[PDB]
Amino acid sequence: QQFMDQVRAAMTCIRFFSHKAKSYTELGEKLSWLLKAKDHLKIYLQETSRSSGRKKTTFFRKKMTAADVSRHMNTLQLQMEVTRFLHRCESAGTSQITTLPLPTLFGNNHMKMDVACKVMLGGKNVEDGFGIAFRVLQDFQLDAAMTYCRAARQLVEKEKYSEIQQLLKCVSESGMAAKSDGDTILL
Repeated sequence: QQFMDQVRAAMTCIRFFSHKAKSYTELGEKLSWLLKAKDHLKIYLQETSRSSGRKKTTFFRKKMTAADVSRHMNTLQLQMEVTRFLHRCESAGTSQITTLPLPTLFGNNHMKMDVACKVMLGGKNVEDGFGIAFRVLQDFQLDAAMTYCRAARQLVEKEKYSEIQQLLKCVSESGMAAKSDGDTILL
């Protein structure tokens, strides 16, 4: 497709990155697909901006929005928050409770929201991963309240008594779980 309708070339990296995933220690090798997708999406958005002349939507392509590129670059890049809040913890063995498919930002509403809980709970405390949790949640535009509650429940199953206060502060501090939400959510 470089010799070329490079639509397959554009779409290849997203599926190729997840080709036979088992862990994150060797991720840093073949995880270049994120940078490649960000670069390709940026080039596509620029070219669409560069497509201000009389160019046609010939069958080698068509005409649609290139905000698809302007958000696929985000799919490539913005995930780095939760990605780090999970990977830096898992490198030292402090992050083992990861969802078996680990639903990334390409998952469903709850599946994409599942990144926020791992982001918050990756570090040694809520004060470590809460920023990445918020970045994933706003990126996801989903309910970080349910994800934070699930993470806190699994941490209670992990017996994180000291982390309960930090979890409540994160639920009612960044602006997600209401001040009165400490009843049912903490429950």
